[PDB]
Amino acid sequence: LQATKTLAADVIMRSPVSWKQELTLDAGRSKGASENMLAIANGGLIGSVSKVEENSTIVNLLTNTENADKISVKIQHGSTTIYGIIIGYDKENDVLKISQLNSNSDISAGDKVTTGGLGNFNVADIPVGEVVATTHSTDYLTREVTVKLSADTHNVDVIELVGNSKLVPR
Repeated sequence: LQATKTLAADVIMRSPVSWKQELTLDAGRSKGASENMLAIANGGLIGSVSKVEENSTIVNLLTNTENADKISVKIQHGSTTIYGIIIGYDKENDVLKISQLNSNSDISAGDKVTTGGLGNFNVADIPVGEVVATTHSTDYLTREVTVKLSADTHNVDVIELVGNSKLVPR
């Protein structure tokens, strides 16, 4: 069970370059934007807050080639859950990349991926997408998962920021 705080704001800038995909929203700290927040559109995860200013917020999109934000995700495979982190996006195969998996459970195409709530972006259960496949599948530590995103920001002009409202989740 979870408690969240949210803030919906207009998109006022969108980067036109593939090498830094981001949006600027017309709210920030003065209206409650926080650095733990994730960003949603169309019911699903579209990015993470990368900077909060007094009256604006920059959101780093999930379609960036490399992603340093260590966004926690989890994958449901029947009755087991596998945690990992988002590490980037393959623009030529149109899939999100996840690694640092906490399990050697089987992972199958169609398995649902949601936010995990660990680390800095500590809000769980936001839809991310569905598994396409795994690669490096027999590696001791470095199995990776590719995921088809269920949401994007195409023709979206309002984004919802969401953060955990509990002081110390535990």
